[PDB]
Amino acid sequence: ALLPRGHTQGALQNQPSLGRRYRNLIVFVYDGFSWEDYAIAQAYARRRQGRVLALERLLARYPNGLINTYSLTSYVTESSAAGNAFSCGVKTVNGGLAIHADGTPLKPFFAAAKEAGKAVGLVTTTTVTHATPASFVISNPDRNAEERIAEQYLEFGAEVYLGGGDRFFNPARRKDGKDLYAAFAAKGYGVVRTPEELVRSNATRLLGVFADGHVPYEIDRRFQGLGVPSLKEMVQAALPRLAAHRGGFVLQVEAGRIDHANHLNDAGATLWDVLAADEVLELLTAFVDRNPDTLLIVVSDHATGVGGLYGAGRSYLESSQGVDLLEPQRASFEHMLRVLGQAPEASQVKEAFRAMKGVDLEDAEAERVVRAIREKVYWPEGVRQGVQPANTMAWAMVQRDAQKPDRPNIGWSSGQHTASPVMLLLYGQGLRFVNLGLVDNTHVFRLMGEALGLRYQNPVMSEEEALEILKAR
Amino acid sequence: ALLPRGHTQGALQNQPSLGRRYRNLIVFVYDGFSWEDYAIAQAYARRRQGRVLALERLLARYPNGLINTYSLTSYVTESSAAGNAFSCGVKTVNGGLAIHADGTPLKPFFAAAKEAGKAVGLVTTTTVTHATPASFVISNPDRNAEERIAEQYLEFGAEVYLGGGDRFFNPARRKDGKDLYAAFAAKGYGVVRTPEELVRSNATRLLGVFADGHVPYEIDRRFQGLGVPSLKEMVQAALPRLAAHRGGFVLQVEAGRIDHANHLNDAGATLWDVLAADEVLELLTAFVDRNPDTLLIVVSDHATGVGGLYGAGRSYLESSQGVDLLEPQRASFEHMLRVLGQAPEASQVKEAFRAMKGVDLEDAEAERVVRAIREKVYWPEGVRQGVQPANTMAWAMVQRDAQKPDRPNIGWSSGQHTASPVMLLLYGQGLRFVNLGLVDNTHVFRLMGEALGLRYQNPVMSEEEALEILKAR
Ligand SMILES: [Mg+2]
Ligand SMILES: [Mg+2]
Ligand SMILES: [Zn+2]
Ligand SMILES: [Zn+2]
Ligand SMILES: [Zn+2]
Ligand SMILES: [Zn+2]
Repeated sequence: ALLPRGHTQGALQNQPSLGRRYRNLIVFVYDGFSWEDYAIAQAYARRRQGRVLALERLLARYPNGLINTYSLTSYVTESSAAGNAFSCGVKTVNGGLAIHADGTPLKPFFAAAKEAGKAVGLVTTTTVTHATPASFVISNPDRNAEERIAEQYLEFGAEVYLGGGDRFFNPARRKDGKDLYAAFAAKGYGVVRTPEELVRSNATRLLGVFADGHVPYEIDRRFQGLGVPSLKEMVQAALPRLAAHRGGFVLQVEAGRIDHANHLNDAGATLWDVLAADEVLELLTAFVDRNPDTLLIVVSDHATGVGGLYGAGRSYLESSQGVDLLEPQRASFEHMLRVLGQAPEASQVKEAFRAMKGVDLEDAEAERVVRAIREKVYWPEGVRQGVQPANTMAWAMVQRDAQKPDRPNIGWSSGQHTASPVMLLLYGQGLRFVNLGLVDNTHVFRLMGEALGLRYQNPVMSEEEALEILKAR
Repeated sequence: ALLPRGHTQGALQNQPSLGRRYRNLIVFVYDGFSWEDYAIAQAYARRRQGRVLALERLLARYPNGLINTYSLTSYVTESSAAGNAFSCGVKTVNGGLAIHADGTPLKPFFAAAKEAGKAVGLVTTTTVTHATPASFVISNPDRNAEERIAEQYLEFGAEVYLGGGDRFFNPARRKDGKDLYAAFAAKGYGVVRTPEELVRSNATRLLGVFADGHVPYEIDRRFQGLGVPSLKEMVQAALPRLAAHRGGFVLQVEAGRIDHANHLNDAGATLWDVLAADEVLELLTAFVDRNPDTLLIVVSDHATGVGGLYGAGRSYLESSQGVDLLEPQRASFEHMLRVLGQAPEASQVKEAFRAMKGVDLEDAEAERVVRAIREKVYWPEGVRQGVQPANTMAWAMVQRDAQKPDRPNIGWSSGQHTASPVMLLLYGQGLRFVNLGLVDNTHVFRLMGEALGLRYQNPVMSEEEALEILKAR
């Protein structure tokens, strides 16, 4: 009940300074992004697109390090506690937004920024009310109360909100039947619901909601013709609006479905959301190049999966085949499941894998998929592989040819988040002497506060205090 | 033949300088060590041992970054090409030691160091002739020809060789029946085969070989009472011998069985070899603190597995249980398989898991192990989980209680190496301004050459050339 021997030299006390001040702050969260994902996308860009990934160029030149992602009582965080660490500077229990397990509210960073006259933008491929954007602006004991969070967004009044989640705004979907779109319009927001409307809009403040739930994966947008915006298209609309504001601005961009694809154990969906993020990176760095008063932070909130390209063949000499084998993919497991519906036949499964993964399943493999979808019978199991039926789908298309991968030699530790430290990267003018090393995720809060002159403190709870509360729940 | 678009900004062209010069050099390789391994050990030290891992303290303070580990024709390397990148500064085809795929020999760095008058030590928990040490000193087209490597070690003449591999020196074990211990003794080497002999010896130069193959895992040494040295004990014998040499010294220390544990999918065995490495780290950094003419490089050669502590329980709130569930473990899967012999009964499998992993196997789980050991029937399969029967043993003790882990909630992407970039850390005097970022693993060669003023070059082979050669095999 006091600190481990050596605490004065641990990662928590590693609090490196920027040594620079800024007027604008962009925070680009790669949700669920692991170093295995990085390696696959890095290789894919070079080998299959003959290009160097923009993220590789940044990690090869600009200050970067590592964050610990553990939450207050668990060595594996989820998104609200991770976002809270960023936005509030303190460890919380998994589950609440800018709040402690006892209900103590915290003040998150973009709320502080708005109070200081910065415009605020939230842009994501998740529901716009999801944990990562929401943890930066509002407090709520239940991350999943997104119908209420949408109301909190209206009252908070950020200049730009872009993402998914029509189910939380549309009077025909909300449980209370309220037309929140109308209420945003009454406060002067331009409301947009398609890519076309988004780009055409000349409204200064924007609410854009482009899907019932999360925005589709890049792989599905790209190859299945879905009329939804890319993350890039959403940033292109937000950035000039925020930049026009006299008092400066803060923006969160979230590549929020990297996490989701990693949950499915779908390496091809992960890759395309990482590649979609890379296009955004190019946009954001070009903006910072033109705007040296602006700091860009690129950070993963935790690892998920993790989905590693693994050694294949004699002396692992065939390991790169798994990268090639991603290029034929044309849809995610999520879209496949949608296509297949609730009572697919083995023959239909087999065709879906052929058409959308480039995979020729054996009878017994397609049958496993049928059982998982129809009878909730999972293979090999459903605890370590806790996301179903997608994880059974991944195992159904496992590599069989040990001499040379016939299907991607990418495996998965789990269908859940992992405890690995993950990427933290700074892109800005004058940071050459910043040495990050391994810091705590709460240090992202300190960096944001230093950059903008918005350092303040939020209350702390000890691990033992939190465990007692959790015992009593 | 042409380089990818953006190659001038890639990680290969990130070649940061030490800006300091040294007399001695210690290279500490964590073989197969991933960021998931790191998170588990970091958590175990704090939560179960009440202390901050020395490696945590180092990453929280001294310059560290990442290395890309891919080899010349594969995005997943093995240990010989990884070592060559370090010791020779060029990419090679997996399998050869300090040699290209067409038989072109390369000059590895410790050979250059000896030519320049440095004493040389190799200390490892693998067989002393294994790829990571051997790649720093000798050339050989086949990393597996360790009987010949042992002969090459005789002419190389390193001041200290310590590790496993009696099968490669013992006249009763070598195919050619030749008594290499006698040959090393003839050259003035003290020969030691046990920890007591090692500590008692006053020989200036040392050959110490402590097991028939690899040295036992730390967990087995520690709890099964085996009479073999720890990595620390081996380093304690080597370091003062090397430090006495007037011309300075180079030393490789290898925590070489982190890799093997991750291959097994045995998280408890991985933990204890990481912790054993951590004790050595404390020893090496104290040596550097007293000898500022000495640089310490700490580096993983690639990730293996990988074995991630994953989200378990409601809101992942029970995920730290897996860390706790490691403390009752008392042996590795390798030691357990030794005990179980070739025709175990389920009841004996069930007893081994109880006594050595603290796991209560169901009847069906115990039977899967028997079938794996006796019939080479593997579950769930044997390709993604390519290390058997150990990977089946891991799956036999998978977590079953989804509300709160009853066995460690640690999962594995595979039984093989992965593509993920890994740790590179510098511990020395005067490096506060070194910003590493993501570099190629071949940069370790440039760092060693800079450190000692021994820069030279080895010939490069192109990926196209290499692929041609491999075709024609
Ligand atoms: Mg998120
Ligand atoms: Mg090794
Ligand atoms: Zn997340
Ligand atoms: Zn998640
Ligand atoms: Zn290795
Ligand atoms: Zn290995």
